[PDB]
Amino acid sequence: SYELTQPPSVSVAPGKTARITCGGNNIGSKNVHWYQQKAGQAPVVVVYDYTDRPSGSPERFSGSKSGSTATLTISRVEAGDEADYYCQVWDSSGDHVVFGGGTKLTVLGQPKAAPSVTLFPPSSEELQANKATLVCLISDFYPGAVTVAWKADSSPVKAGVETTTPSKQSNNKYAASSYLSLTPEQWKSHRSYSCQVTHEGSTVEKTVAPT
Amino acid sequence: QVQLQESGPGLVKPSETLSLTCTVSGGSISSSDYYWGWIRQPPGKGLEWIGSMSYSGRTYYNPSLKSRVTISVDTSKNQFSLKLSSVTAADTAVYFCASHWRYSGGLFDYWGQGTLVTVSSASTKGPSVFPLAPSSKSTSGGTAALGCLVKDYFPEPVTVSWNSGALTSGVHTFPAVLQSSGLYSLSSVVTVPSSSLGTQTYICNVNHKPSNTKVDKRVEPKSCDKTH
Repeated sequence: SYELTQPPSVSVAPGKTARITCGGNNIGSKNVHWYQQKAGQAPVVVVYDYTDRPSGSPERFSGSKSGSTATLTISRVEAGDEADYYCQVWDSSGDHVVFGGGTKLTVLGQPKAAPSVTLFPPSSEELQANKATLVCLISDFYPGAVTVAWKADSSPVKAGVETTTPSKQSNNKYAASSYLSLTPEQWKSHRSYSCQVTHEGSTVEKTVAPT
Repeated sequence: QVQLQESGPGLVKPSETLSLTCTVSGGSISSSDYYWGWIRQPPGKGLEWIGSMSYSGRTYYNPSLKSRVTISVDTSKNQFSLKLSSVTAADTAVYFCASHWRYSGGLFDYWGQGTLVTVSSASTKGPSVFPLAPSSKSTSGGTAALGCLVKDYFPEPVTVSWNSGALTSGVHTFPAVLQSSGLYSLSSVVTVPSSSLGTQTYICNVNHKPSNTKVDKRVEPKSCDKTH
């Protein structure tokens, strides 16, 4: 039913102010709370949007509201503020709880790096075994947050896809991987397939064909 | 003030029924001021609320889940529970319990730590590994790319050496995806001298202790791009 829209990733230089947005149909008329969550932990609420009295949050955290976009503003941002932030509401349509999809806030602590992409088609071995996997390797990137779209009959494929979440590598950048699970004939049909890696409003694309 | 801890089974066989329990202290389950909630989070994805129950009787549900979820409280033990039925690979997730503070439209102010629940057969399965051959494309000049695909195994973990540890320069071994079927896949890459591709040998050494298998896999260039 009711949806909340959050940017998947957001990066700030330290000391700068981070703005994290949460879009819902007149979200402005409802209580809007925020949760911080660091890796391997439970969420902590960081914006108690108390009805009829001031908010609760640590210093420099503040939830703002406007028509159909709530905002979580963190000023003079600090490394330890790096986390996934989730907004949460009550859709009393309805009678249920709604979260946004979460946002990795990255506090920039090293130079930005685009992804080094590498697509591998199914191996002849795997094909002979009556299977087929496409393998998209993504490496040497910072901040660690990509989104991956597969398609290329240019039509969005989804449905076959599994994607890892980024991880620190040897050289302190991030690495991630995606897979498009096919069957040999599915691979055979379409002329092409593409793995397209979005990274901070940029896009590195690669394509393969059963040549 | 409120503290919560979940108890669960770790692994649950497909089609069957997940049952968790939560223990509370620092408030009574019976407070009119609280609801009691279950929230799950599949690895590296987002938070999904499951349901919330009041002592009074009211119970709120995730619409796409109402069908299969059951929630219960026990004032005597100051506990509450969840049951998720006809459980599938897509139910593998960390399950949190939280106190559901009834005011300001509802928020979860106090959380358990997680409990991971994997839904999969208890069975154990070693991996099929295939070569990720180097291409004319897998080269950015001098540096070529090549690797091994380690497909469909269970459970974690897997260890991937190259040649036999004899090659460790320029090797990133990726984390594994759990993929709706119950199985894991991972890849490991290695950058090499493209000039000597046709004279060398590059071998994956994949070990999956939970099955005592250990696969060597030689990755030769694409035969039709051979250099003679």
